[PDB]
Amino acid sequence: MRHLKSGRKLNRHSSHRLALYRNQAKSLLTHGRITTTVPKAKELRGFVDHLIHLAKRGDLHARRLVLRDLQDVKLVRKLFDEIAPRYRDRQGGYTRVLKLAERRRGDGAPLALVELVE
Amino acid sequence: MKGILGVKVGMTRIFRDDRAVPVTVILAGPCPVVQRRTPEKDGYTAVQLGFLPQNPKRVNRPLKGHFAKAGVEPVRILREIRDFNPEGDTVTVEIFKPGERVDVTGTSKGRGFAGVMKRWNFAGGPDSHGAHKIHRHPGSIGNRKTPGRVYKGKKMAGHYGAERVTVMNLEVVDVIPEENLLLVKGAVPGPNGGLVIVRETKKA
Amino acid sequence: AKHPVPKKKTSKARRDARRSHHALTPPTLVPCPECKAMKPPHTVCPECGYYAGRKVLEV
Amino acid sequence: MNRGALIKLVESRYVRTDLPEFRPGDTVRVSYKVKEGNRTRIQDFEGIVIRIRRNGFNTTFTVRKVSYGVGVERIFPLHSPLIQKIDIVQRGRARRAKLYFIRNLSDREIRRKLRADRKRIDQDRAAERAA
Amino acid sequence: MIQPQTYLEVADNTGARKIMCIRVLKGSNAKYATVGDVIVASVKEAIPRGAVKEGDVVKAVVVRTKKEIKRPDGSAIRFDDNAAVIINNQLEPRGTRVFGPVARELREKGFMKIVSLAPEVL
RNA sequence: CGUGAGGGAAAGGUGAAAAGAACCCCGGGAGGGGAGUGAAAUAGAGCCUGAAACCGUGGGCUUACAAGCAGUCACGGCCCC
RNA sequence: GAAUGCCGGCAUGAGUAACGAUAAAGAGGGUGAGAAUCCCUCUCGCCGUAAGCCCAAGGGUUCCUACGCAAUGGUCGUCAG
RNA sequence: CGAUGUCGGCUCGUCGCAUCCUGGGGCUGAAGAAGGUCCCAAGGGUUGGGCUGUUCGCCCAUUAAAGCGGCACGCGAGCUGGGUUCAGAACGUCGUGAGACAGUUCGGUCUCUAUCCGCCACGGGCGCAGGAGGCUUGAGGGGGGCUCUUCCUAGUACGAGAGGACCGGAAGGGACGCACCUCUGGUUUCCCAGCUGUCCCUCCAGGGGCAUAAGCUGGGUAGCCAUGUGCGGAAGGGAUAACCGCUGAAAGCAUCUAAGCGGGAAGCCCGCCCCAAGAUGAGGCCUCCCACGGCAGCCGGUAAGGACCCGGGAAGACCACCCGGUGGAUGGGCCGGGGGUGUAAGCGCCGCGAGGCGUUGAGCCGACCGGUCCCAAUCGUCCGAGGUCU
Ligand SMILES: [Mg+2]
Ligand SMILES: [Mg+2]
Ligand SMILES: [Mg+2]
Ligand SMILES: [Mg+2]
Ligand SMILES: [Mg+2]
Ligand SMILES: [Mg+2]
Ligand SMILES: [Mg+2]
Ligand SMILES: [Mg+2]
Ligand SMILES: [Mg+2]
Ligand SMILES: [Mg+2]
Ligand SMILES: [Mg+2]
Ligand SMILES: [Mg+2]
Ligand SMILES: [Mg+2]
Ligand SMILES: [Mg+2]
Ligand SMILES: [Mg+2]
Ligand SMILES: [Mg+2]
Ligand SMILES: [Mg+2]
Ligand SMILES: [Mg+2]
Ligand SMILES: [Mg+2]
Ligand SMILES: [Mg+2]
Ligand SMILES: [Mg+2]
Ligand SMILES: [Mg+2]
Ligand SMILES: [Mg+2]
Ligand SMILES: [Mg+2]
Ligand SMILES: [Mg+2]
Ligand SMILES: [Mg+2]
Ligand SMILES: [Mg+2]
Ligand SMILES: [Mg+2]
Ligand SMILES: [Mg+2]
Ligand SMILES: [Mg+2]
Ligand SMILES: [Mg+2]
Ligand SMILES: [Mg+2]
Ligand SMILES: [Mg+2]
Ligand SMILES: [Mg+2]
Ligand SMILES: [Mg+2]
Ligand SMILES: [Mg+2]
Ligand SMILES: [Mg+2]
Ligand SMILES: [Mg+2]
Ligand SMILES: [Mg+2]
Ligand SMILES: [Mg+2]
Ligand SMILES: [Mg+2]
Ligand SMILES: [Mg+2]
Ligand SMILES: [Mg+2]
Ligand SMILES: [Mg+2]
Ligand SMILES: [Mg+2]
Ligand SMILES: [Mg+2]
Ligand SMILES: [Mg+2]
Ligand SMILES: [Mg+2]
Ligand SMILES: [Mg+2]
Ligand SMILES: [Mg+2]
Ligand SMILES: [Mg+2]
Ligand SMILES: [Mg+2]
Ligand SMILES: [Mg+2]
Ligand SMILES: [Mg+2]
Ligand SMILES: [Mg+2]
Ligand SMILES: [Mg+2]
Ligand SMILES: [Mg+2]
Ligand SMILES: [Mg+2]
Ligand SMILES: [Mg+2]
Ligand SMILES: [Mg+2]
Ligand SMILES: [Mg+2]
Ligand SMILES: [Mg+2]
Ligand SMILES: [Mg+2]
Ligand SMILES: [Mg+2]
Ligand SMILES: [Mg+2]
Ligand SMILES: [Mg+2]
Ligand SMILES: [Mg+2]
Ligand SMILES: [Mg+2]
Ligand SMILES: [Mg+2]
Ligand SMILES: [Mg+2]
Ligand SMILES: [Mg+2]
Ligand SMILES: [Mg+2]
Ligand SMILES: [Mg+2]
Ligand SMILES: [Mg+2]
Ligand SMILES: [Mg+2]
Ligand SMILES: [Mg+2]
Ligand SMILES: [Mg+2]
Ligand SMILES: [Mg+2]
Ligand SMILES: [Mg+2]
Ligand SMILES: [Mg+2]
Ligand SMILES: [Mg+2]
Ligand SMILES: [Mg+2]
Ligand SMILES: [Mg+2]
Ligand SMILES: [Mg+2]
Ligand SMILES: [Mg+2]
Ligand SMILES: [Mg+2]
Ligand SMILES: [Mg+2]
Ligand SMILES: [Mg+2]
Ligand SMILES: [Mg+2]
Ligand SMILES: [Mg+2]
Ligand SMILES: [Mg+2]
Ligand SMILES: [Mg+2]
Ligand SMILES: [Mg+2]
Ligand SMILES: [Mg+2]
Ligand SMILES: [Mg+2]
Ligand SMILES: [Mg+2]
Ligand SMILES: [Mg+2]
Ligand SMILES: [Mg+2]
Ligand SMILES: [Mg+2]
Ligand SMILES: [Mg+2]
Ligand SMILES: [Mg+2]
Ligand SMILES: [Mg+2]
Ligand SMILES: [Mg+2]
Ligand SMILES: [Mg+2]
Ligand SMILES: [Mg+2]
Ligand SMILES: [Mg+2]
Ligand SMILES: [Mg+2]
Ligand SMILES: [Mg+2]
Ligand SMILES: [Mg+2]
Ligand SMILES: [Mg+2]
Ligand SMILES: [Mg+2]
Ligand SMILES: [Mg+2]
Ligand SMILES: [Mg+2]
Ligand SMILES: [Mg+2]
Ligand SMILES: [Mg+2]
Ligand SMILES: [Mg+2]
Ligand SMILES: [Mg+2]
Ligand SMILES: [Mg+2]
Ligand SMILES: [Mg+2]
Ligand SMILES: [Mg+2]
Ligand SMILES: [Mg+2]
Ligand SMILES: [Mg+2]
Ligand SMILES: [Mg+2]
Ligand SMILES: [Mg+2]
Ligand SMILES: [Mg+2]
Ligand SMILES: [Mg+2]
Ligand SMILES: [Mg+2]
Ligand SMILES: [Mg+2]
Ligand SMILES: [Mg+2]
Ligand SMILES: [Mg+2]
Ligand SMILES: [Mg+2]
Ligand SMILES: [Mg+2]
Ligand SMILES: [Mg+2]
Ligand SMILES: [Mg+2]
Ligand SMILES: [Mg+2]
Ligand SMILES: [Mg+2]
Ligand SMILES: [Mg+2]
Ligand SMILES: [Mg+2]
Ligand SMILES: [Mg+2]
Ligand SMILES: [Mg+2]
Ligand SMILES: [Mg+2]
Ligand SMILES: [Mg+2]
Ligand SMILES: [Mg+2]
Ligand SMILES: [Mg+2]
Ligand SMILES: [Mg+2]
Ligand SMILES: [Mg+2]
Ligand SMILES: [Mg+2]
Ligand SMILES: [Mg+2]
Ligand SMILES: [Mg+2]
Ligand SMILES: [Mg+2]
Ligand SMILES: [Mg+2]
Ligand SMILES: [Mg+2]
Ligand SMILES: [Mg+2]
Ligand SMILES: [Mg+2]
Ligand SMILES: [Mg+2]
Ligand SMILES: [Mg+2]
Ligand SMILES: [Mg+2]
Ligand SMILES: [Mg+2]
Ligand SMILES: [Mg+2]
Ligand SMILES: [Mg+2]
Ligand SMILES: [Mg+2]
Ligand SMILES: [Mg+2]
Ligand SMILES: [Mg+2]
Ligand SMILES: [Mg+2]
Ligand SMILES: [Mg+2]
Ligand SMILES: [Mg+2]
Ligand SMILES: [Mg+2]
Ligand SMILES: [Mg+2]
Ligand SMILES: [Mg+2]
Ligand SMILES: [Mg+2]
Ligand SMILES: [Mg+2]
Ligand SMILES: [Mg+2]
Ligand SMILES: [Mg+2]
Ligand SMILES: [Mg+2]
Ligand SMILES: [Mg+2]
Ligand SMILES: [Mg+2]
Ligand SMILES: [Mg+2]
Ligand SMILES: [Mg+2]
Ligand SMILES: [Mg+2]
Ligand SMILES: [Mg+2]
Ligand SMILES: [Mg+2]
Ligand SMILES: [Mg+2]
Ligand SMILES: [Mg+2]
Ligand SMILES: [Mg+2]
Ligand SMILES: [Mg+2]
Ligand SMILES: [Mg+2]
Ligand SMILES: [Mg+2]
Ligand SMILES: [Mg+2]
Ligand SMILES: [Mg+2]
Ligand SMILES: [Mg+2]
Ligand SMILES: [Mg+2]
Ligand SMILES: [Mg+2]
Ligand SMILES: [Mg+2]
Ligand SMILES: [Mg+2]
Ligand SMILES: [Mg+2]
Ligand SMILES: [Mg+2]
Ligand SMILES: [Mg+2]
Ligand SMILES: [Mg+2]
Ligand SMILES: [Mg+2]
Ligand SMILES: [Mg+2]
Ligand SMILES: [Mg+2]
Ligand SMILES: [Mg+2]
Ligand SMILES: [Mg+2]
Ligand SMILES: [Mg+2]
Ligand SMILES: [Mg+2]
Ligand SMILES: [Mg+2]
Ligand SMILES: [Mg+2]
Ligand SMILES: [Mg+2]
Ligand SMILES: [Mg+2]
Ligand SMILES: [Mg+2]
Ligand SMILES: [Mg+2]
Ligand SMILES: [Mg+2]
Ligand SMILES: [Mg+2]
Ligand SMILES: [Mg+2]
Ligand SMILES: [Mg+2]
Ligand SMILES: [Mg+2]
Ligand SMILES: [Mg+2]
Ligand SMILES: [Mg+2]
Ligand SMILES: [Mg+2]
Ligand SMILES: [Mg+2]
Ligand SMILES: [Mg+2]
Ligand SMILES: [Mg+2]
Ligand SMILES: [Mg+2]
Ligand SMILES: [Mg+2]
Ligand SMILES: [Mg+2]
Ligand SMILES: [Mg+2]
Ligand SMILES: [Mg+2]
Ligand SMILES: [Mg+2]
Ligand SMILES: [Mg+2]
Ligand SMILES: [Zn+2]
Repeated sequence: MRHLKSGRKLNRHSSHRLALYRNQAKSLLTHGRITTTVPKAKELRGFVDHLIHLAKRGDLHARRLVLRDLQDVKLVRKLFDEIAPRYRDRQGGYTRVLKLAERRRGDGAPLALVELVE
Repeated sequence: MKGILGVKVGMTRIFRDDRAVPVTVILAGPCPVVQRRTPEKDGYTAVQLGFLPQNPKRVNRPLKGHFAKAGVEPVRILREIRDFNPEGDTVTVEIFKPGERVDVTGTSKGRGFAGVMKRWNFAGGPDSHGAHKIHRHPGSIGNRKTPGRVYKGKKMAGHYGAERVTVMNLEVVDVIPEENLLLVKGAVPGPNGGLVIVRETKKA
Repeated sequence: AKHPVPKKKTSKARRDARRSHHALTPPTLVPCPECKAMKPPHTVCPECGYYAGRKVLEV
Repeated sequence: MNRGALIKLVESRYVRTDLPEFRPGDTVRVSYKVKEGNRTRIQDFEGIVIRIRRNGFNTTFTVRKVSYGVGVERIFPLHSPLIQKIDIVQRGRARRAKLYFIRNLSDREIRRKLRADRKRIDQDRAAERAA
Repeated sequence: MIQPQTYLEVADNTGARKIMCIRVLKGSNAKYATVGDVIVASVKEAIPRGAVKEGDVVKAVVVRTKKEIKRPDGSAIRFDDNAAVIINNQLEPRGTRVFGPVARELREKGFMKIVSLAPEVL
């Protein structure tokens, strides 16, 4: 039974799953767009939206919060100065997932793109 | 034999004569009768009740013709109450008064593939003293060459729940007509949001 | 346990009957409204990179 | 439909607003209606609230006291009609929501661990200045 | 929730200090005694020259439990110890005094003497 | 294979002649399709003949209310000569 | 036609168990017919009285570089003992 | 004997009835209460513990009762492995001896993968003469079936007295079952906080990793839960068992019987709950589509519908089931509420300082209850009647 339980496990223990999301966020926020597996990509949306939303608030507190996950001061500088302002009037939905047509060869895994919205 | 269709909304308790009484709240009415079953026509007596309004765009043509014949708006669910023939063209919680006893039927929570300990309260095995990988196992399922087979109905692991269950003789603690609310004392099968049927109890 | 083992060789009939559920179902495909190529629905067109009537991907 | 609002709606007839606000660590006197023989009476239970369990109408709190050498804990529904009144006899400052730990403490240690909450005591005194 | 093997404090002056439940006297197979239930127990510790001594098989009523007891008003009560008062077959206390508070459930179950002798009834 | 003494296999055949398939075509290659050699190429080198188990493609009859050492005797249906 | 016969071939079990330490991965870029698996970069994790370094046995070219991917590699492979 | 693993326990049952209890009876050396003895009866029930490998048995505390047997002395491809029954060692004993006894004593390898039948669950196919979407009848199955205490009747009948009813009527329990999560109580692997050591970011401050697959600690929502809550056993009707009668011959009397008719069990049939038309005997009702082209048959495009694909779900191993797919609140984000944590950072002030105070119930913040088209369920495709005969 999994009744009303939220969140994927992704066959990772607690600290790996966390490090997975942080790392993907760094990669997403750096390149603005990445390719991953559909389930990982779906899970990324919420994690990154929260960070972006926090960047929109703009205060010192938000920056330190965001920094807990992102760790990279220059990246967070980019989040606050460049990324966050393009979403000033957009209420949620800062990311988007679109499924790719072709599966990965080695393991048949279905892929998706995750990108920051315009 | 009155009955009504409903949704299980949630549980609380109320206070009645300095007693905390646990209740399940049910949103029961209002139910339009969209077909009557008669002895001449169907061989028995019952009323087909409708419940929860549906977006017409989701209702296909044969179902639509069924509703229209009743002069009735499209509805999400059709269910019959056996041996019931309300005078009106609409059944509401008003058919019940506080103090009446009711039977409630719902779909129990699903446990999916359930073990012998969860499904049947088997004792399982020891957790030490040498017990070897059988902590939750059924143990023996039979005898030997006689009868050399396993009984039909043997209690074994398998799907458990998400099945029809009726709980009987529940006290109607309150009914709040302006909200189509029924308060029944105690526990009713299934999740909040679940579809239930409330009927006058068959126990005397 | 005590190492269960098949009592009899499975016959050609029974072996092949077990496989009556093994045939693949073909991939489900729709035409891409832009370039008319067949592709799975709800995926980005791999041939022209369009989805939802716009360019998404360098292809 | 909004199932939460329906429930809140059923609960509304029984909700109480006359009881004073308190926190875990406060010392409280609960005047509780009680049945014996052949009568009913009001019996005061005074002690430290070690727990407030919130679920709206269904929140409950737990008060602990020592009675004739024995620890006693009472659990009360915050909206019970059997509570005549609650009196704040002291404001304590705790640094956590559940004070289970005081079960293992001497009276002296408890007195050290839960010192008077001067901020909220002053507040009480600032109010209670009636017009 | 008292069962066989459970030690109880004795909340009287019979001379017993600790008793060990060996049966809950409530039908053929009751699993647990709560407040107001009677047990049979062995006396495991006793002060010198008391009315009861170590080794005696006595009856007692449970007056306090560490497991909280639920009441119809939706409240509950719980004590720091499991305690009993030693009784005779008339449900009368074998001692002259009872110590510490006792649960009000005792009254309704017909242990009037004990309830009145108690310093507090909660 | 065994420290060692010692143990101890499997594995033959294109064609008369290499004439052992230039060149083109799909393919990364393998492999194949043409062309070509040959009396013969399911003699094409994983090569004489090429059984049987075993695997597959196509066709005829047949099969989802039935109890079986699987056949046999009878009759009827369908297909073929 | 049987010798739990001998040699060889091929079935069944079965697309099943398993793919060899629960130290752990993610993304971007490149190469290429083909990339989860090769190279590069960033991020993450693990060892650190070692899971690092040096020597002796033993092994015997496994070293370095170029060109390769049929087989070997428990998958893949453009990589490699 | 080219192997049918042998005691005891545990687990899981199921059956017999020569019945331990509960239900119904007759006789009694049956006043009552309690018994004795036999008859009917297998529906349900038949406790926990000390000893010992034990089965058994004795004992302790209870109980309505603490039944006896069968199922390879039921059950080791289900577990155990204490007994016994390989190799070691020792005692008693026997034997000159090597060794021996079942006599005793300590120790001593119990095999990941289920093919067929069977069993528990779940689908795929085809069928149920048109094709469909719903709603149903219940043939036939399964489940369940226990019982005690107190009180009133009434301290009455009965009895010298102790004691103490039938029948009828209340209330409360024990164990068991099904469901549930409001309360009580758990868990709650990252929801919050505190803490140590180290390394790091960026020196301070503030943080991050690691110490477990949570470093440790204090808490903890939803969910899943029992120790928690509701509810169940019935009632009622019918036919009976032993047994009791009515009327009544054969047999002028008598006889429950030969004709006929009453009464009469926790047991039998029904009634309750669950499954159920593959019930091929394939049932019924409501509604939807239509007489389509070419050649009881074939090809083709359709209709009503359905599937595929996608967003999901207290549904779930896959499958199925159920909801939703821009005509949209399905998930994700965001917003409000709930809920947990328990007063963030930064700044100011007090202190030499560790710290303290204020801003501040602050900050953080899974799942719960809702709102909101910001993000994503784009766009589509493929199936699918033309209704045999008397
Ligand atoms: Mg689990
Ligand atoms: Mg969800
Ligand atoms: Mg999940
Ligand atoms: Mg997570
Ligand atoms: Mg998932
Ligand atoms: Mg995991
Ligand atoms: Mg995995
Ligand atoms: Mg984990
Ligand atoms: Mg980690
Ligand atoms: Mg860790
Ligand atoms: Mg979130
Ligand atoms: Mg997509
Ligand atoms: Mg796809
Ligand atoms: Mg690959
Ligand atoms: Mg009320
Ligand atoms: Mg239902
Ligand atoms: Mg489930
Ligand atoms: Mg189990
Ligand atoms: Mg269980
Ligand atoms: Mg169960
Ligand atoms: Mg057990
Ligand atoms: Mg054990
Ligand atoms: Mg257990
Ligand atoms: Mg073992
Ligand atoms: Mg184990
Ligand atoms: Mg087992
Ligand atoms: Mg056996
Ligand atoms: Mg048999
Ligand atoms: Mg199911
Ligand atoms: Mg629910
Ligand atoms: Mg085993
Ligand atoms: Mg075994
Ligand atoms: Mg096995
Ligand atoms: Mg094993
Ligand atoms: Mg095996
Ligand atoms: Mg076999
Ligand atoms: Mg065959
Ligand atoms: Mg075949
Ligand atoms: Mg088969
Ligand atoms: Mg191109
Ligand atoms: Mg709610
Ligand atoms: Mg409302
Ligand atoms: Mg008092
Ligand atoms: Mg105190
Ligand atoms: Mg009052
Ligand atoms: Mg005491
Ligand atoms: Mg002594
Ligand atoms: Mg050798
Ligand atoms: Mg050699
Ligand atoms: Mg040799
Ligand atoms: Mg030759
Ligand atoms: Mg030659
Ligand atoms: Mg020749
Ligand atoms: Mg080429
Ligand atoms: Mg080419
Ligand atoms: Mg070639
Ligand atoms: Mg070719
Ligand atoms: Mg060629
Ligand atoms: Mg030629
Ligand atoms: Mg010739
Ligand atoms: Mg020839
Ligand atoms: Mg030939
Ligand atoms: Mg030839
Ligand atoms: Mg020749
Ligand atoms: Mg040949
Ligand atoms: Mg050949
Ligand atoms: Mg064929
Ligand atoms: Mg038949
Ligand atoms: Mg047939
Ligand atoms: Mg025949
Ligand atoms: Mg014939
Ligand atoms: Mg022969
Ligand atoms: Mg053999
Ligand atoms: Mg052999
Ligand atoms: Mg053999
Ligand atoms: Mg052989
Ligand atoms: Mg042979
Ligand atoms: Mg051989
Ligand atoms: Mg062989
Ligand atoms: Mg074969
Ligand atoms: Mg094979
Ligand atoms: Mg498979
Ligand atoms: Mg298998
Ligand atoms: Mg498997
Ligand atoms: Mg596997
Ligand atoms: Mg392994
Ligand atoms: Mg591994
Ligand atoms: Mg992994
Ligand atoms: Mg790459
Ligand atoms: Mg690349
Ligand atoms: Mg690769
Ligand atoms: Mg590759
Ligand atoms: Mg590299
Ligand atoms: Mg480390
Ligand atoms: Mg070191
Ligand atoms: Mg050398
Ligand atoms: Mg070597
Ligand atoms: Mg070198
Ligand atoms: Mg080399
Ligand atoms: Mg090298
Ligand atoms: Mg190279
Ligand atoms: Mg290779
Ligand atoms: Mg290769
Ligand atoms: Mg290769
Ligand atoms: Mg080569
Ligand atoms: Mg290999
Ligand atoms: Mg390989
Ligand atoms: Mg290998
Ligand atoms: Mg290459
Ligand atoms: Mg290599
Ligand atoms: Mg033998
Ligand atoms: Mg054999
Ligand atoms: Mg044999
Ligand atoms: Mg054998
Ligand atoms: Mg055998
Ligand atoms: Mg038995
Ligand atoms: Mg009998
Ligand atoms: Mg009896
Ligand atoms: Mg009797
Ligand atoms: Mg009598
Ligand atoms: Mg007498
Ligand atoms: Mg008798
Ligand atoms: Mg008799
Ligand atoms: Mg019986
Ligand atoms: Mg039986
Ligand atoms: Mg029995
Ligand atoms: Mg016993
Ligand atoms: Mg002992
Ligand atoms: Mg024992
Ligand atoms: Mg014994
Ligand atoms: Mg022992
Ligand atoms: Mg014995
Ligand atoms: Mg004896
Ligand atoms: Mg008794
Ligand atoms: Mg008796
Ligand atoms: Mg037996
Ligand atoms: Mg025997
Ligand atoms: Mg024997
Ligand atoms: Mg046996
Ligand atoms: Mg036995
Ligand atoms: Mg056995
Ligand atoms: Mg075994
Ligand atoms: Mg055994
Ligand atoms: Mg066996
Ligand atoms: Mg076996
Ligand atoms: Mg077995
Ligand atoms: Mg066997
Ligand atoms: Mg054992
Ligand atoms: Mg042994
Ligand atoms: Mg022994
Ligand atoms: Mg023995
Ligand atoms: Mg032995
Ligand atoms: Mg032995
Ligand atoms: Mg032996
Ligand atoms: Mg030995
Ligand atoms: Mg010895
Ligand atoms: Mg001797
Ligand atoms: Mg001897
Ligand atoms: Mg001898
Ligand atoms: Mg001698
Ligand atoms: Mg001698
Ligand atoms: Mg001998
Ligand atoms: Mg011996
Ligand atoms: Mg000895
Ligand atoms: Mg040892
Ligand atoms: Mg031995
Ligand atoms: Mg074992
Ligand atoms: Mg084996
Ligand atoms: Mg297997
Ligand atoms: Mg099988
Ligand atoms: Mg078989
Ligand atoms: Mg089916
Ligand atoms: Mg199907
Ligand atoms: Mg039936
Ligand atoms: Mg049947
Ligand atoms: Mg009386
Ligand atoms: Mg008299
Ligand atoms: Mg009575
Ligand atoms: Mg009862
Ligand atoms: Mg809750
Ligand atoms: Mg709870
Ligand atoms: Mg609660
Ligand atoms: Mg709680
Ligand atoms: Mg966190
Ligand atoms: Mg640190
Ligand atoms: Mg640095
Ligand atoms: Mg530093
Ligand atoms: Mg610092
Ligand atoms: Mg590190
Ligand atoms: Mg670690
Ligand atoms: Mg941590
Ligand atoms: Mg806790
Ligand atoms: Mg914790
Ligand atoms: Mg919780
Ligand atoms: Mg319970
Ligand atoms: Mg009950
Ligand atoms: Mg007579
Ligand atoms: Mg007569
Ligand atoms: Mg007669
Ligand atoms: Mg009669
Ligand atoms: Mg009769
Ligand atoms: Mg009569
Ligand atoms: Mg009758
Ligand atoms: Mg009964
Ligand atoms: Mg049904
Ligand atoms: Mg049908
Ligand atoms: Mg049906
Ligand atoms: Mg039949
Ligand atoms: Mg039908
Ligand atoms: Mg019908
Ligand atoms: Mg359509
Ligand atoms: Mg799903
Ligand atoms: Mg449906
Ligand atoms: Mg749909
Ligand atoms: Mg659509
Ligand atoms: Mg649309
Ligand atoms: Mg939504
Ligand atoms: Mg939403
Ligand atoms: Mg929220
Ligand atoms: Mg809030
Ligand atoms: Mg709050
Ligand atoms: Mg502060
Ligand atoms: Mg602050
Ligand atoms: Mg200063
Ligand atoms: Mg200050
Ligand atoms: Mg909030
Ligand atoms: Mg809107
Ligand atoms: Mg949108
Ligand atoms: Mg399309
Ligand atoms: Zn395209």
